Amino acid sequence: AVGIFVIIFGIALFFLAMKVSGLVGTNLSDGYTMKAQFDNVNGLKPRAKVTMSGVTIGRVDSITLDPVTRLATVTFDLDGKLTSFNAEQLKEVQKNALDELRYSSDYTQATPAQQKTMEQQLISNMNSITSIDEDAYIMVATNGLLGEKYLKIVPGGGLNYLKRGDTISNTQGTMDLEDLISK
Amino acid sequence: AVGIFVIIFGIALFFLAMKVSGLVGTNLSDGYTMKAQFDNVNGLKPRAKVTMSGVTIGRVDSITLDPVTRLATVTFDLDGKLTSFNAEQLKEVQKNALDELRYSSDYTQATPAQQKTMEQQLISNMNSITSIDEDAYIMVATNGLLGEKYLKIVPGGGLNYLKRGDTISNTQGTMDLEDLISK
Amino acid sequence: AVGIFVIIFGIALFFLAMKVSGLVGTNLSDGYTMKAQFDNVNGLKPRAKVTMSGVTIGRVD
Amino acid sequence: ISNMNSITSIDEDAYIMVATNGLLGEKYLKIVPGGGLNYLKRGDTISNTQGTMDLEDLISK
Amino acid sequence: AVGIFVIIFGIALFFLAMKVSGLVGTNLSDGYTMKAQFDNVNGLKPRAKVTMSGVTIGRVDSITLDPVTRLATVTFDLDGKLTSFNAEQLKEVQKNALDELRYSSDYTQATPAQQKTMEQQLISNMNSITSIDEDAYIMVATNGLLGEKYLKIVPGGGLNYLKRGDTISNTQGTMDLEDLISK
Amino acid sequence: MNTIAWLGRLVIERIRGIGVAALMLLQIIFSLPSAGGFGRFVYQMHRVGVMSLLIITVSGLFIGLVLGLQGYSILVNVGSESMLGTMVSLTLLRELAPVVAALLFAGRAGSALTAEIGSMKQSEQLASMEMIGVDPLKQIVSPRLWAGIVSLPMLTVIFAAIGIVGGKLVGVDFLGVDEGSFWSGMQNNVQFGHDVVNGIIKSIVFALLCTWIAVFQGYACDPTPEGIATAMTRTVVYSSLCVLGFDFVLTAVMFGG
Amino acid sequence: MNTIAWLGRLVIERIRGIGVAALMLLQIIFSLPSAGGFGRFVYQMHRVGVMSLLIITVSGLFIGLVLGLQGYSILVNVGSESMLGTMVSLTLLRELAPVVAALLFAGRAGSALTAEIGSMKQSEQLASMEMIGVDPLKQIVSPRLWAGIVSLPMLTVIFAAIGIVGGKLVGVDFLGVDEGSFWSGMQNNVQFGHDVVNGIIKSIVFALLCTWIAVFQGYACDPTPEGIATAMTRTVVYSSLCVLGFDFVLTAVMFGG
Repeated sequence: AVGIFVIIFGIALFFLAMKVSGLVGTNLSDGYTMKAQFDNVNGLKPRAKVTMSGVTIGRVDSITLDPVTRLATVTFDLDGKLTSFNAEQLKEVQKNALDELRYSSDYTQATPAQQKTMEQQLISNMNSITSIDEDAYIMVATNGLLGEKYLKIVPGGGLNYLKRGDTISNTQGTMDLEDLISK
Repeated sequence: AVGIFVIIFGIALFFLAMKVSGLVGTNLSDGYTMKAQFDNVNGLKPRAKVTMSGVTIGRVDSITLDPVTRLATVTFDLDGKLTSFNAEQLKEVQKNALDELRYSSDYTQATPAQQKTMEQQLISNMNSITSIDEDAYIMVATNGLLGEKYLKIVPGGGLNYLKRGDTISNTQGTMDLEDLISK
Repeated sequence: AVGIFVIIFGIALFFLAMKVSGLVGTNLSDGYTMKAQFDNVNGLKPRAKVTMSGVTIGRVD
Repeated sequence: ISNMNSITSIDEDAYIMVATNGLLGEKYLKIVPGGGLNYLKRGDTISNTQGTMDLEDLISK
Repeated sequence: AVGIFVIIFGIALFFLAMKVSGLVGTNLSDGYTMKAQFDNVNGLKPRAKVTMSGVTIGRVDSITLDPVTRLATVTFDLDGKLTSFNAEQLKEVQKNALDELRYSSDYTQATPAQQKTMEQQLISNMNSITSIDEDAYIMVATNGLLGEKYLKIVPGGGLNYLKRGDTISNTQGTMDLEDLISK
Repeated sequence: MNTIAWLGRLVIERIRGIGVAALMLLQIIFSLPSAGGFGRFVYQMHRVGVMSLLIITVSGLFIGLVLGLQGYSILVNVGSESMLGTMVSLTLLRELAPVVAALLFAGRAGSALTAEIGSMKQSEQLASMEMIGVDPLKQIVSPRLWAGIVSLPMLTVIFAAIGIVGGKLVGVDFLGVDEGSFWSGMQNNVQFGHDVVNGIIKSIVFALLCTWIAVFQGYACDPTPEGIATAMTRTVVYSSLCVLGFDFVLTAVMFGG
Repeated sequence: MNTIAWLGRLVIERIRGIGVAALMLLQIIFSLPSAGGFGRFVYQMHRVGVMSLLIITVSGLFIGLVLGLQGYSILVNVGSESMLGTMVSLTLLRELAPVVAALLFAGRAGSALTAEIGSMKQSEQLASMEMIGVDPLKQIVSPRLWAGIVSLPMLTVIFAAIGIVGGKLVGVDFLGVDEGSFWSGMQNNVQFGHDVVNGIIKSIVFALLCTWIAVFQGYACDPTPEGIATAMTRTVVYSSLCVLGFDFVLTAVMFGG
């Protein structure tokens, strides 16, 4: 009791979320929630975009405070569909992380019992390797040229891997260029 | 009328709940209208962002002027539903405040009669931690190019609840750099 | 029972249609005038704002 | 008589300066009230402090 | 066979066209046709506003070009804030012009017959005094910060008055400074 | 403005049987120009006028409140140079509101008129009177045509005018927008005395469309109730493109877009 | 966003389109509304589906192109700060198209629905069948309430989708803009493919509201030609501005505004 173009128009609409919704959509299935401290940011709002190396990876989840020192505690919505090191790359990480542990001066002079815990550290990496590494650098950049801040992660070089529940140390979320000039 | 006009119930039920859902909230228990004195701020708009350590906590209500003395009493719509200490943590805060009260030689080995007014002072110190903060500092900063002012707050200590009309310490309410440009 | 709400909404909007061009308005019932001479004001528009200590208290007539 | 007719009402003799509100133009005329005689209204003179010598136009030619 | 408020709302709309169309209009009744040659003006449209110390004084009547001499011919339409002079104000500046004619050394050494035609000049130029002085200053100003090119004419001090048919001397409307910046 | 005229050629397209009533619309004051408040004459005036007063106030609150949040979000997204009613009342009075007004008059009241005329042929007047030879044009066109077109082009503009008069009521209730800056801003944004004065003409043309389209389909309907709903379907098809052809041309020419 | 609830209460303020026969609608819900491909379904989908197919393809394209002229005039005036589909698709899908789409169902299909039931009360069905005792609610209303939410709210999204299809048709004709940069530039600015597919919920409640008002005017009419034509003029009084209760409620959630 309908025409043939009902369906055709419906299929045309279904084509628009074939690849779009896989990238951009839902909320907990493709993200990890992590925290970091900030001291004073001139223009940050909840759901402001977050980047890594100039590429948007997600957004701010929510913004709360820390009463003790009266500073900001920002929860992040980071890219969790990007596994980064996946199970095929895990095979390389098991040998690359072990060689960094093996030839270090803190483990070559260690008690043999302690040398056997280098592979125990691999196990702890295996269950925490989806996402990003240990040493990350968080700073406040801008989105456009006017105002509106844009938060940025610059991967460093560490030993462990981080996931949801872990905290990244603040690198540069304090300096306002207006206060730099005026004080 | 239960019939013909039956749906008076459906008219009466939603018309006034939706009305107050848009209009208010309320912010009578979740907000207070505190005031502060400014001397020369070029461009303060109603509903402009009022922040604390970068985070917006309220907005501009309205401004009361005095031509004779050339002063402006700016009323702020500040939220009172912000972060705070729990019972054990707040106890540690007033113990630290008590150590500042007992630092002076007058109240170090205090007479129990005098300790009663020092505990009244601890109550006074707890009142401004989260709800109606009296002892704080205010300075005007900018989000955008010049306009789109961003007001900042640097909390100090605590002194009971702030009264309406009682000014907040003015650090920088003279936002006018035309003489800087000219000289 | 329609005239009940003419009054509530109809005359309320009648008052607001009169208060468009004749807001203050025709005879300057709530304001006063000031005069001054200028030689160069690039950017002063008719209906530009006039202030005191950064707070608007008037406008250009 | 001079004392009685020099203290009534908001003050008359105000001083003015030309500058913008935001960054664009829309010159926001500043007022710094001084000390005059009567209520400030029609028949009173505003003193021009800064609305003549624009230095930016001299630079731009 | 009609209502009441139809008409009332139509009267309110008349008062809104009165203010705009009463302001903006006429074209040879409150001004005179004068020309000026321009070498480079960015974006001057027909009926674009012409200003003076930030005050609109007229508009562009029409704009044409002559590539033989490579200059643009603009005709002007002054608005109705000044028509030019009243009856006694016209007589006042004729007496001031007569004093300039009488004080000048060209007319004190003139034939007495020629001295008697100093007022004949004012009679013959009674409708040519309209309105501004002979020597007027040309430049292009802005309504925004760069763009919104706003043509500005500020009368200076000449010998006679600028009358119809005259060409306004171009002071500062030829200097394109982009080549100065880039070379 | 050629592409605009290219798209704006719909004013000629939707004229199927309408053009037969050419000299029929001419001869409506042939047999004595009547005027006054009559039984059906005033009821058409209720449909066009009295009832529409409530439609105008409430649809203005629907439009106004939707574009009131838009006004706020432009400040947030684009900036302070096009905030609030700088770039919203600009498009609302001038180009946007006029389309909806035509749909709620040329569409709604036009078809309603037709529906009543159709029933004269089926039952009450023309059924007996055409057969006798009592002047058909004087019978049903002359006393019903004029009823729905005298206040109509004023009302089309009033639709949009009330969005500005009520726009400052809710500009204040949603945020606090000053009424006088809204008012003086409005005038300057559209250059009212030259552009919106010419938008009155655009709405007279919309009234003139009602005189061609509505009359013929009521005049020669089939006297069945299904033929009447087919005749109302035809008036929605005719009025929907005639208005849009002029939305192209007269926005570019009367307003100057 | 204080305008979310303020749009809702406008609909709630006056409900006389539903109220008189609300008890009959509640009885259908009680007794359990019918479903299935019947003869009623065929004519309900004629009015909603088949007729609208040509209206949406032809008038729906030019409606969108008039709103794209508004889009073009921003490019002419502002340019670079509102380029391509920054301020075009933004208000079109979410705010503008929805009301005009409602006038083709709350208005046009609603009027047709009224006309059918009123005339079957006078002739073909309910004139005899009420008296026989073949339950009137189960007979003609119960399966056509269910029919209202099948094709009708998809068609409101398709109506709006045609505006986007028309946007790339004249991206070159108004100026010379490559269709692929217009559309993908647009896509990025409003997150188009994700939000437009999620926003198919907005008008499901509106489908229900259209049929609760329009059925009453046909169902409880006086089956005479004067009573039926009065009820058809009463249909557009109540159905026109009581179908916009959930605009920003689901625009904020499904369209992601």
